[PDB]
Amino acid sequence: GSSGSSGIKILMPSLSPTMEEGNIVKWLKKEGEAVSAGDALCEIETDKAVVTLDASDDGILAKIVVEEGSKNIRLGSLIGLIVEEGEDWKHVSGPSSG
Repeated sequence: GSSGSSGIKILMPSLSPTMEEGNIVKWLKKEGEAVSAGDALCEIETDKAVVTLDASDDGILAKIVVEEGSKNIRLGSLIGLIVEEGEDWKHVSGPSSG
């Protein structure tokens, strides 16, 4: 089949200076909601302390790969994708765009 897309994959940031993994306590955003750089997305758990995952870019919470409650979230792990505000996060389709 065929299905191309271009979104923003969210990978576990190196919140800590020497962190091997994290733990999403609770998502501060929901799927379909907008996102703004700086704003808190979710709470990342770390040995150091309780840190929060801030948005690096502004977009719509396409989906959430890793939901809250997960523990031991190594780095470079997709926890959710973002979609340019407007884009049919749910599912795009029609004459234009796909």
